[PDB]
Amino acid sequence: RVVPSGDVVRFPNITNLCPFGEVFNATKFPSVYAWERKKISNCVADYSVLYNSTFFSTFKCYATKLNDLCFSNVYADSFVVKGDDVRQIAPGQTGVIADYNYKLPDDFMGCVLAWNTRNIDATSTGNYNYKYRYLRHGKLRPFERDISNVPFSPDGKPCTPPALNCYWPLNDYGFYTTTGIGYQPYRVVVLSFETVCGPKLSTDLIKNQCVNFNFNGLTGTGVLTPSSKRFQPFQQFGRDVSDFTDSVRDPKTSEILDISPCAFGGVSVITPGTNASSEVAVL
Amino acid sequence: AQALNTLVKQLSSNFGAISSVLNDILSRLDPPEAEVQIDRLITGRLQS
Amino acid sequence: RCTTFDDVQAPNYTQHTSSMRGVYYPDEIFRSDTLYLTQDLFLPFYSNVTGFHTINHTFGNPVIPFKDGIYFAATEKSNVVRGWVFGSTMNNKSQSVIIINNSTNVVIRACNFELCDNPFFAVSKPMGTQTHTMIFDNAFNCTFEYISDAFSLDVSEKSGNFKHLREFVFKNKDGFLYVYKGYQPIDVVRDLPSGFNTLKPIFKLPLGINITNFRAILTAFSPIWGTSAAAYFVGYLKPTTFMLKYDENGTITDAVDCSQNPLAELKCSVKSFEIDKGIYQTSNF
Ligand SMILES: *[C@@H]1O[C@H](CO)[C@@H](O[C@@H]2O[C@H](CO)[C@@H](O[C@@H]3O[C@H](CO)[C@@H](O)[C@H](O)[C@@H]3O)[C@H](O)[C@H]2NC(C)=O)[C@H](O)[C@H]1NC(C)=O
Ligand SMILES: *[C@@H]1O[C@H](CO)[C@@H](O)[C@H](O)[C@H]1NC(C)=O
Ligand SMILES: *[C@@H]1O[C@H](CO)[C@@H](O)[C@H](O)[C@H]1NC(C)=O
Repeated sequence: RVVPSGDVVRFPNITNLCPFGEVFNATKFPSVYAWERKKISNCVADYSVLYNSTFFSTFKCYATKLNDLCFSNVYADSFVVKGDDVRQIAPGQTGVIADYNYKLPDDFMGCVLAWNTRNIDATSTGNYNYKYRYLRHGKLRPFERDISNVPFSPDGKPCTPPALNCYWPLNDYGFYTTTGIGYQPYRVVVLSFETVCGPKLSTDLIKNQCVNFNFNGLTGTGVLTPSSKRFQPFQQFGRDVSDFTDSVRDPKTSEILDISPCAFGGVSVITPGTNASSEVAVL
Repeated sequence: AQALNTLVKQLSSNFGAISSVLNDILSRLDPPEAEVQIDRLITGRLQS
Repeated sequence: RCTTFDDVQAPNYTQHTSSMRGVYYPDEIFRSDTLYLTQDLFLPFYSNVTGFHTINHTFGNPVIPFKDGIYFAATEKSNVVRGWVFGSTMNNKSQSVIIINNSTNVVIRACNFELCDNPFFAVSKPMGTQTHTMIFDNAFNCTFEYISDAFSLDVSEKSGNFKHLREFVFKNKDGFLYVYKGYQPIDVVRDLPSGFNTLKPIFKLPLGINITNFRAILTAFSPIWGTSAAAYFVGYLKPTTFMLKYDENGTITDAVDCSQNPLAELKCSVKSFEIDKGIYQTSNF
C-alpha cells in the first residue's frame, strides 16, 4: 500500500468559534408544541459550551455526535418537557413529543440538553400551564412547529370545545414537586441538525500526490488533480460508474477535481532456488 | 460482468448495521456503537 | 385586505394525459455515461390530469390536497398562478406558509397568517401590477421570513397562445420544503404540450409547518376582482421507480417509469432501452 503524504482541507470562508447564548444561556423555555427556534449559522462551532455552563446538567448527544457538524444551519430548540417525555425527543420515535410536538431530523443528529428544574419550573399542585399535544388529526413531519392555539376536533368533524364530548389537544404534564424524576420539568435545548463545520480550516491543494482530504461533505484518501467534468452549478460532486465519488467541485475555489485512489496491488517474488542462489527480484 | 457487479453491489448492503459504510460507523457513531457494526459488515462481506 | 370576487366558477375539467412530466435532479451527485435506477417522490408517466381553465370568471383555488408533495404545471400567457399557500387548516388557526412572487421578489414566510377565504393576487388588469397581497392581513408567531433577489415579470392580461411553461414540484422533508423549477418556451393552444422537461433545485426551505393542504394563489385581474386566461394543473408525487439515463454532460435526457406497462417494467430489469427478443424473468406476483 502507498502511504499518503499531505492534508487537503478545503472549505468556503472561515469564521471563528462564536458565542451562542441560545445554546446555554436562556433562562425560560416555552412549550414544546410551540418550541422556540433560534439558529446557528456561519460559525465553526464545537458546542463545548453545552457542557460549559452552570445552567444544565445532562450533557448527552444523540456523546460522539457533538462533532457531527459540516452541514447547514443548526437550530437550538428551546422547550421544557417532562421526565416521561425526555425519552421522546428523538429522530422519529413517535411519542407525544415526537409525533405531535417536536420531531427531529435524521441526516445528522445533535444534542438534547436537559436540566433539573424541580425548584423553579414546578409546583406542588402541578405546573399545568406548560402543556403538550397528545392527539391531533395529522402527524408532524420532521422539524415542524405546532402553534394551533385552537379548540380541537378529535375526529375531523365539527366537534370543537366548549361543546360536549369535544376534546382539547393539550394534556397537562404533571410538573409536581412531590413526585419523582419522571414527572419533573426539564429545560431542554436541542440542536436540530438540519452553514457550520466543526473541522473547518483551510489548507493547500496538494495535487498529484497520495494525500488525505476533508471537503464540504467529502472525506477520504487518494490522488487529486483537476478534472474536465461538466458539473452543473447545482451539483456538488461526481461519482464513477461504481458508487464511490471520484470527482469533486472544490469547496473553497470551485475547481473541478478528480479523486483517484492511492496506488496499491500485489507483490510477487521471483527466485531461482536456494540451491541455485540467494538473490531474488520482486514484482 | 455480473460476478463483478454482484461483488460490487454487495458492498452497499447494510447486513444489519446502521449503514454499509465502515467509516461512518467508525467516525460518526460511538466507539461502542462502532465495533458492534464493524464486526457485522466484515462477516457479511467476508462470506460474500 | 380580505376581499372576495363577483363570481367564482368551476373549471372546464378538461382531461389530459401527462406524458413526460415531473422529472428532476434528486441529488447533487454528478454521474455520466451511466443509467441509474431509483425511487423517489415522482409524478408518474401517462397520468390522467384535469385542465383548470381559469377564464375571466372561473377561479379555482379551494383547499387542494398535498399530502406528501404535488406536481404543478402551467402553460401561461398572463402569468397567473404565481403563489401558493401551504399548511393544514387554511385559516388563522395553524402555522402556514405563504410563498408569493409579487412581481419583484419571492416573498416566503412561515407564520399563523390571517388567511382570507380567497387567495388571490390583487393585480390591476390593464397594466399588471399588484396593489396588495390580499391573502393575509398580518401574521402571528412566525418562524421564517425571506425576500429573494429582485427582478420583474410582466403579469398583465395577454392574448394569443401560451408563451410560458413553468414546472414546479413541492415536497416536505426534514422541515426543508424543496421547491424545484422548470421552464421552457411554448406556443400552446390547448391543455398541455407533450414533451420532456426536467427540473433543477432552487429552494431548501426550513419552514416547519404541518404540510397537508395547499391553496395555489392565483392572480386576480380587474381594472370586485376577476381573472384571465391560464391553463394549470394538479398532479401527485408517488413513490415510483424510475430509470435515469444520463448523457455525457450529466443531463437527464430520458427516463422510464417501471410501473406503467409490462414493457417498461421489463426495461428496469434489463437496465436498458434496448431489449432483445425473448422471455425475461421479472419479479414475482
Ligand atoms: C455537452 O455540452 C457541450 C457544451 O459545453 C457540447 O459541446 C459542444 O457541442 C456542439 C454541438 O455538437 C459543438 O458544436 C459543433 O461544432 C462543430 C465545429 O465547427 C460544427 O461543425 C458543428 O456543426 C457544431 O456546431 C461544439 O463544438 C461543442 N463544444 C466543443 C468545445 O467542442 C457537447 O456536445 C455536449 N455533449 C453531448 C453528448 O452532446
Ligand atoms: C543442488 O543442485 C545440484 C545440481 O546438480 C545437485 O547436484 C545437488 O544435489 C543439489 N543439492 C542438494 C542438496 O540436493
Ligand atoms: C380521466 O378521469 C376523468 C374523470 O373526471 C375521466 O372523465 C377521463 O375519461 C379520464 N381520462 C381518460 C383518458 O380516461
